Amino acid sequence: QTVVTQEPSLTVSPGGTVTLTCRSSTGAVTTSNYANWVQQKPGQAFRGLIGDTNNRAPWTPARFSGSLLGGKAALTLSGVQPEDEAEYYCALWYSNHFIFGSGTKVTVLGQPKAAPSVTLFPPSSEELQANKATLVCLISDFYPGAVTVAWKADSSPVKAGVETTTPSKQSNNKYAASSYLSLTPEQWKSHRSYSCQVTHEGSTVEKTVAP
Amino acid sequence: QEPLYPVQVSSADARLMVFDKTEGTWRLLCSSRSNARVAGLSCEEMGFLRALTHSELDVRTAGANGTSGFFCVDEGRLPHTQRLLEVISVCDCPRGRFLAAICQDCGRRKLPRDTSLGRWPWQVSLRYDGAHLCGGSLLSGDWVLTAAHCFPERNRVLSRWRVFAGAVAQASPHGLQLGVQAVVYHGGYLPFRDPNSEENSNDIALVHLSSPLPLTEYIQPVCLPAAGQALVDGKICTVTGWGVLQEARVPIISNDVCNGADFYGNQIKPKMFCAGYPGDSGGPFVCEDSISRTPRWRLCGIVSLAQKPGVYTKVSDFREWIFQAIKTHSEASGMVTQL
Amino acid sequence: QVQLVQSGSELKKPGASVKVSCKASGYTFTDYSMRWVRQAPGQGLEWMGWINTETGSPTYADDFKGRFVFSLDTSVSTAYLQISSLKAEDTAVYYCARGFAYWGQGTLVTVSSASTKGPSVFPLAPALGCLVKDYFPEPVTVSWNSGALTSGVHTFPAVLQSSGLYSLSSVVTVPSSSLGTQTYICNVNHKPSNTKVDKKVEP
Repeated sequence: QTVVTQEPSLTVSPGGTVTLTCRSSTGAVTTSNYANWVQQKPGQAFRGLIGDTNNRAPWTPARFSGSLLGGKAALTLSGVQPEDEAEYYCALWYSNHFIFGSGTKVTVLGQPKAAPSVTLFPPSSEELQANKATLVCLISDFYPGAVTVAWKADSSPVKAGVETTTPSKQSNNKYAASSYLSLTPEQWKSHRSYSCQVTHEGSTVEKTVAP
Repeated sequence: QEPLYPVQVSSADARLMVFDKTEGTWRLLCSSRSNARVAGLSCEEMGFLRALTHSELDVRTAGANGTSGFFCVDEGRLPHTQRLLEVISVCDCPRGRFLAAICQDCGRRKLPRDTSLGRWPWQVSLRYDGAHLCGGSLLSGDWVLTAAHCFPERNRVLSRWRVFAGAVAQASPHGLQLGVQAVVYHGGYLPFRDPNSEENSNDIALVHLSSPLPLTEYIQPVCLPAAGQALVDGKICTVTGWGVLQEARVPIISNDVCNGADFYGNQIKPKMFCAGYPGDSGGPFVCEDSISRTPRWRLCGIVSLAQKPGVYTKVSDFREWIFQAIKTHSEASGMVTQL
Repeated sequence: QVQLVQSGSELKKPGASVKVSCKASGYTFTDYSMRWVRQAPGQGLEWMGWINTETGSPTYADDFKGRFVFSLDTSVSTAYLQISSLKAEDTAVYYCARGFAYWGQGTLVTVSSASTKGPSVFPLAPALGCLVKDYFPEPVTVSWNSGALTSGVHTFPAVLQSSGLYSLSSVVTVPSSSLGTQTYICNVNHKPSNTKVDKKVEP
């Protein structure tokens, strides 16, 4: 039941400074949690940056600072480079084990913020004949490459039968995401509407389909 | 938990009392032709550095209340034993003569984070050309225990070393300053033999003062851990050092916990332990206990970019080294190696 | 040069066992421990425990007790991980790490009962695409109008489903003016089953 919470996505401009927080659900993050920070650059292996709250790894520079900010573990990246773009995971030690925060994508801002084109598809008559139903929600042309996807049955949420893909870069360096909602034809034809809610940089795009 | 140690020295007659773990019985040690060695061995077992004097007592007049029967010493196994419980058999002492011995008064505050005078009377400052460099803990008036790393080739001219005691502030003119005769460093401390070596292991040195320090309420020796005494995980001990002396209450951390949490995946080496992050080099790591029927502070660790558990020389693993170096290298002058 | 290299991807059926390897170099292997971390698809990271290398003793995270076993071979300086009686939920990228500083690239372990099977391709009628569902194993290649239509085309990574079968989608943003004059066909190639499916996507 211990959950370690990290900001899903953070933006920073080349030269700018950004701070990433790490929260413990049991309370205050302390030196006893020996907070570590791990970096995963695109396509590359994981690399520990910080351990035991503020101990810098041999490759992590001085502009990278790890501390405790208001009952949390924090990681500051100063004078940011486009190379600093990666996924950052904190690991808190709880007595006998580590717990990893879900991770933060830090995007170094190199192109204008792009809004995603959301197109939601109902099941096909071909597929509904095969007694199967899949809602296909396709999200494309967004920057930064971080997106939040939610489904609704009528107006009430559903998180079951939902599988989403992590944003992937397109041919134009923008991002694309896909969500699918598995249902029985019986569930499909049972409701009046079916929605796919997409949140990007605090902005939510929504599409709705009906049986 | 063993709240009471199996070897006891009496507060009234100074008689030695050894517990028979299997019989649950306290016994008196039977007197022999090698009383000096056993008196010395019994004090060492309890964490005292040595026996000051020993005596011969008789049951007929001396009483035997609080004990039942006797333990006899194996005088053949005694010369090279590291323990008293291994050389003792249950025996009948016909003469009824038992052993009593006075041990060196050890690890107590003589009361009549900034610290006040007298809290840690064993804490010393080791100065090279006037500057504080390393810390130490008095084991006696002319024996200080510290880290080997305190004496790199750079700081090896002993006539330039001084030991400051009986003062919390470094500028205090009340505190005593004495020179150094010999520095007995562990021959097993490799960064000395190899200057590219990873190790903190065997980082222990014995500083022998040219003249004994007067024992006052401000100057007193610290106890060594008892023979077989465990280092309890979660037990909160104190770490002292430096211009006024500071203290930090820090918990003992499991080997497993530090080894499971280390960022570089570094395992704590043998003869070493870790303690919670709140640290003056060679400085003390002392814990209090009542296993000797009186509260005594014992030196458990030596201080050997991070907010991580500190790594310390585990002093219980060097007990014999300390007892041997003093027996052997008392008459030595200069740097000395002890394997 | 501290290096950690892990063995290749594993494809196992439920009930089987798997020995994942981690070779260490650039340091004295016995002076530093090894830990295991798991990442199941699109999910968080899990510390599975560590192995003491001067004693060889393993510590396991609560979730990993029983099936998993950390083992060693010092002569060749490698750390192991064996998972016996593989289950559907063992599907993950398992990593080795010497602290959190140094990691291996990961080893993917796919646990699936499924046999080789080609996909069922569904149209996504108009933007238009096609749903390439229920195929085993990876991969599937999708082309539109036999590679003639490439502009605005985007194929999404495959999702492994609770059925032990993969599914993906391909999309193409086209002008409105074309729908009803222009033919849109998606060609799905699943070399592992030796199958090609052409599905015309008309509104």
